[PDB]
Amino acid sequence: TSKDIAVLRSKEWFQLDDEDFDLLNKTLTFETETEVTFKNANIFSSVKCFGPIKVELPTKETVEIGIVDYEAGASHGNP
Amino acid sequence: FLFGSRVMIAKEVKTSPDAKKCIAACTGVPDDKWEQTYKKPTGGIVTVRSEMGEPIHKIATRGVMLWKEFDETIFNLPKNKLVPTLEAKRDYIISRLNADFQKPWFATVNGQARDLATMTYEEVAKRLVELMFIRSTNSWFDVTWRTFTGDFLRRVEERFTKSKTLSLIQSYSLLDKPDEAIEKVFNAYPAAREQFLNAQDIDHFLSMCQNPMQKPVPFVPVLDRRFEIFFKKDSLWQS
Amino acid sequence: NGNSADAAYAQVEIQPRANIQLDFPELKPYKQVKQIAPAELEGLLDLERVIVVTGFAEVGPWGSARTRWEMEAFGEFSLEGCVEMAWIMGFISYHNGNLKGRPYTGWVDSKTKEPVDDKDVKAKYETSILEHSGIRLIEPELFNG
Amino acid sequence: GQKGGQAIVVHPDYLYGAITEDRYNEYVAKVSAREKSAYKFFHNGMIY
Ligand SMILES: Cc1cc2nc3c(=O)[nH]c(=O)nc-3n(C[C@H](O)[C@H](O)[C@H](O)COP(=O)(O)O)c2cc1C
Repeated sequence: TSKDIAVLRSKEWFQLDDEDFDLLNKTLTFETETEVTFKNANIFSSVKCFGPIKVELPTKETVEIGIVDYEAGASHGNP
Repeated sequence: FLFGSRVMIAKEVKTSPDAKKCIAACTGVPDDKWEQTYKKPTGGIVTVRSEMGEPIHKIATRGVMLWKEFDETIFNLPKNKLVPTLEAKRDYIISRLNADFQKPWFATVNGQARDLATMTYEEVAKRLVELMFIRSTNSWFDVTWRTFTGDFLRRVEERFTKSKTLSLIQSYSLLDKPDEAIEKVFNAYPAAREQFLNAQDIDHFLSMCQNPMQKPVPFVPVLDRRFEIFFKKDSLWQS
Repeated sequence: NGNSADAAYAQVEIQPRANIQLDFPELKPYKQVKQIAPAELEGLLDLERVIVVTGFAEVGPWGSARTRWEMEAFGEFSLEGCVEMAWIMGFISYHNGNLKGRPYTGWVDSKTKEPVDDKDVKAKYETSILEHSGIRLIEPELFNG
Repeated sequence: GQKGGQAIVVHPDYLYGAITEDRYNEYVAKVSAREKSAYKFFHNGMIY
């Protein structure tokens, strides 16, 4: 659909090298790594979530398009 | 050796000044004249059956003497003969409970006695506060009691209202200043300042007075086949 | 943030509850009435010889006088009349004590005993009632065959 | 059978003007109590 690429572009950690890209009938892969500093067993104190965002080609040979960069504090989970 | 009752007068303990004062003013009695407690105050002290009938040594206060009286009249007495003799002695036993006992009759007003259904939601709450709340601390002795009160006001508003709306009590913490938490309601449904209760709003009150996981009430709501329980339960901390 | 803190924002919303009434008249002060009528009426009537009504009731195909009024003037029920006209058709009942072990204290079915609130009543019964209330096609079992 | 009939009616409030204030407001309270005691019965009975 096209209402999904918007909620995506609605995002702040879903940034790319070029928003121009076409995001329909495309398949994306998210090889993300998370770092976190706690202050309790559940209540985080700092959260990093980075990692590339890759796309299927007609060959399905994934390729890099954009980057995730989520930063946060006092979280209770990972969005 | 050990010393149980020699200690309760100490300062480190939580008993109240006047309680220590009385338990001091009571003179003991030697073993020779020991077992007279089954009948009389032996030095300002008596034995009393439990809800299990088992005996208990206790100071000779007006309230526990009243306990003694009911124990040789009411619970000694069996199931069927219980309700009716209560129907009879009501006017007297509640006068007592309100004069010389720690869990009084709920349904009383400015000293004027009555029953539950003779009592308005407004009086209900103004007494719930009068007991479950402390003007000194301006706090609630507990919260199952404050919780009780809030769950009461909730269906109050369920009743007098017409269609759905938002509770004027969204968190029971609003009760921490009660006398306003009521007018906040009894100005929303002034009818209750006048109306008595529906009984459907009595059986509830009671099923709640019998709530496990909650602290029993510091009063008596009713007379029924369970008077003893409502009478002699959690009857220790008060001192 | 967790709904831990946002749960409180799931506000508590009270369903209403049926508080039937007796429809007693209203009593206005002596002013509104000693005025509406002539002041010459005072001391002018032997009341012993004046008659009055003091109570009344009724039974019909619209139950009592409290509810018929509704279908008489308003054309449709309140809930105060949708339960009363359900307590007297054997649709619902009461129960205090315990069921499921849990203490229910309120209205309930009478064929299932499955608890109910006086809100899910109208949507649940208002139909059959009106299919079984008022003028109708005669129902034999009220007339033994 | 031709035993026809015609009753009529008046509004009560055309009554209390026949009497004195103190007696009215005295009547008043003596009723309010009733409504309540009646409210009670109606419901204790309606349930059980
Ligand atoms: C206030 C109080 C509470 C007691 N609670 C218990 C109890 O919970 N379990 C128990 O086995 N004995 C209990 N006892 C009995 C004491 O262990 C002890 O036998 C008693 O205090 C001795 O009485 P004395 O001070 O006259 O020597 C209690 C006694 C008192 C005075």
